[PDB]
Amino acid sequence: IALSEIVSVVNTSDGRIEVFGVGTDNAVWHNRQTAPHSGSSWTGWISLNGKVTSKPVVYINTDGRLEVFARGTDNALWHIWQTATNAGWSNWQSLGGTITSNPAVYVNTDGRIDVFARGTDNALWHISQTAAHSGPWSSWQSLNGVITSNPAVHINSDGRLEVFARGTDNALWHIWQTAPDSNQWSGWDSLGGVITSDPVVIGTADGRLEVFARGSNNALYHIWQTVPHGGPWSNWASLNGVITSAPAVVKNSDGRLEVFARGTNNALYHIWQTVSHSGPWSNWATLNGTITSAPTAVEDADGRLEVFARGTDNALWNIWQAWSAWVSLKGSLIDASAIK
Amino acid sequence: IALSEIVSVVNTSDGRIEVFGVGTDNAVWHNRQTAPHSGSSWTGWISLNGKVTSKPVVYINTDGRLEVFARGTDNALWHIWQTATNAGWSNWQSLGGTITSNPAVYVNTDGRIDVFARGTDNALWHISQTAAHSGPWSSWQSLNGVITSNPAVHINSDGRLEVFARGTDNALWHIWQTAPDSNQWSGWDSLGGVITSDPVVIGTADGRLEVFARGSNNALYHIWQTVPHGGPWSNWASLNGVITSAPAVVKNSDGRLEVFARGTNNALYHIWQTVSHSGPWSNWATLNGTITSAPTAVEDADGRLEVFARGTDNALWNIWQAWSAWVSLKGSLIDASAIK
Ligand SMILES: C[C@@H]1O[C@H](O)[C@H](O)[C@H](O)[C@H]1O
Ligand SMILES: C[C@@H]1O[C@H](O)[C@H](O)[C@H](O)[C@H]1O
Ligand code: NA
Ligand code: NA
Ligand code: NA
Ligand code: NA
Ligand code: NA
Ligand code: NA
Ligand code: NA
Ligand code: NA
Ligand code: NA
Ligand code: NA
Ligand code: NA
Ligand code: NA
Repeated sequence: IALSEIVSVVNTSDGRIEVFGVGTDNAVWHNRQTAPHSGSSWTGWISLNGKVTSKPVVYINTDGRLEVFARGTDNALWHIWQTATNAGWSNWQSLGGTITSNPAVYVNTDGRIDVFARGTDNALWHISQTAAHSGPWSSWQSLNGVITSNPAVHINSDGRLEVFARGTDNALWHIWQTAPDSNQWSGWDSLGGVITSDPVVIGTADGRLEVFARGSNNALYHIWQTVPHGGPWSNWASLNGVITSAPAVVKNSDGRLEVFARGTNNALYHIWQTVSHSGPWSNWATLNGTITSAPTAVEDADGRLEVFARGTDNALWNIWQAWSAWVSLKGSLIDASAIK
Repeated sequence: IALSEIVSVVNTSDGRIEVFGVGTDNAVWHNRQTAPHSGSSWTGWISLNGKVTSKPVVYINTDGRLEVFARGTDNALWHIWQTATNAGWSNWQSLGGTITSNPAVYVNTDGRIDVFARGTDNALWHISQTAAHSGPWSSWQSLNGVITSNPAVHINSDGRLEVFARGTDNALWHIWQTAPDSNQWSGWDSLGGVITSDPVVIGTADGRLEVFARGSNNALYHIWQTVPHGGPWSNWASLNGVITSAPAVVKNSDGRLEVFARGTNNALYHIWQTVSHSGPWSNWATLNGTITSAPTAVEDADGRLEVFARGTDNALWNIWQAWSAWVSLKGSLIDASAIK
């Protein structure tokens, strides 16, 4: 499994980017822009405490309250949430279970968060809010299968959640809601290939799921729905390059997809759709630096891509689509990924 | 009340703009881009039938299904919906009541559509889905007050719905959910001023509501929350000009607000934030043409603003942020606004 993303990042409901990572104390720490603009100063690192043994995953509730999901030292799923939009935090609370992957988090069309994680049986399990942005949570429920990567989840343009994960054959597999807001899940389906990273999945400007992963030759590959929220899927297509981290995907303000990954020389590289969301892909270009994690990309309140990656000093570094000079957010981050 | 918008417009879940207007037969007709790109050809006008006596208002359910709300010849609220995302339509169904305004439509954080309309008592009434993107609908319920414009609704950055309407003193009044997804509504509050148009309301890139309306001198005015999802509100500020239609507001792909209105010479004019979502406003610039409605603006799948307005031939005309030459979508539209 290619070197993981080290932070979970979100553009908050007041347009300030907030980043969540794991400190050398295995606590979750966060850092937020002081202002909703490219090149803003930062609050600096503030601890949410806890003791995590996964990548922490933040998600924005449909009422704007941030909620962080992470595996605990007891291998249960834990969460912590803002008690008001962009204000103070709850205490950590256990959602129980015994999980063996990073959590994958998405919200249903009814505002109920759904959390996916590998179980001790290596099956895909999930648990969900029983009310919009609210407990109590459901029972843990199995979607079966046997998976060998962290899962990734995205909503279809018709409101059906869809989960992607590597199988025991190293192929990309996926499973989906057959109706929004439901525990009517499909059978597992193979999209084939051989992937050597977690998959990442995004929704296109024309309402199709598209999945990115590293292949056996360490090139970036992608595959997509050929119709909105539906099969058949394309063949795998190479975006070439040689990448030494998981790829991170993000949509530009104009709908153009862009992918970030570490190269052989440990520099940050990127590749993007040109002209429009239906235009031809660029060639790889370097953004220099020396990074010791996969990059994480998010669009800021100015419509500019922002990229975060750990540096050789274990600080989190930032670069944005001006591109800007590399800037340090300081801190000391560890890779707590549950699957490496 | 300044000349109304003549169409309801939405960027659908597969990135194609769809427009809804009223034909000379008082039926609702729609027209959709063939492709998710600026300057796309159009399907041409297709009837949803019905007999409406308001502006029709389309809203996208959280599962991607379009739903149109309009007053019927019996003065009840009627609706019609897609049975699948971007596919076929239901039959018209009555939601009952007796309404005296255009409907104002928004979705709660739990995916339940809320529809607001003036009653025969000139109070603000509302009715809502009792389940995410689903009937059955609630009882009609009064929020009291006495209003003299069509209502406008927007969600706060903390998930609380907020409704704006002109009062008997010609001031801008507003009322809000004190909690998301609830019938706990606040008291009416006056934002003062004297408005001679329906208000339009939008959410800023930094999570604040901002309201635009024509003033007694026919200048464009605006007022805003000074903090995310909260008071106090700013003073009214003039954006000047002399406008002969309701203003239409839209957010650029980069968060910059932009307003469209008809000028004294019946040309389309616009004014925009420069530099960023926190930058200084431009001066008014003409986009020429001769329009016989207020304009309606929406962002397309290429991140470009698209504007629609009725022409002197009663066709719907289109111009986009290339700016492009004016292009006719043909058809023959009427202003069915319930308040003129
Ligand atoms: C604006 C343009 O956008 C591309 O997607 C890429 O990030 C380029 O480096 C940038 O200059
Ligand atoms: C790109 C730029 O955006 C502005 O908001 C305005 O629409 C201008 O006319 C356009 O040229
Ligand atoms: Na990262
Ligand atoms: Na937020
Ligand atoms: Na920055
Ligand atoms: Na939620
Ligand atoms: Na759903
Ligand atoms: Na920002
Ligand atoms: Na219009
Ligand atoms: Na749609
Ligand atoms: Na167009
Ligand atoms: Na809905
Ligand atoms: Na709500
Ligand atoms: Na479009």
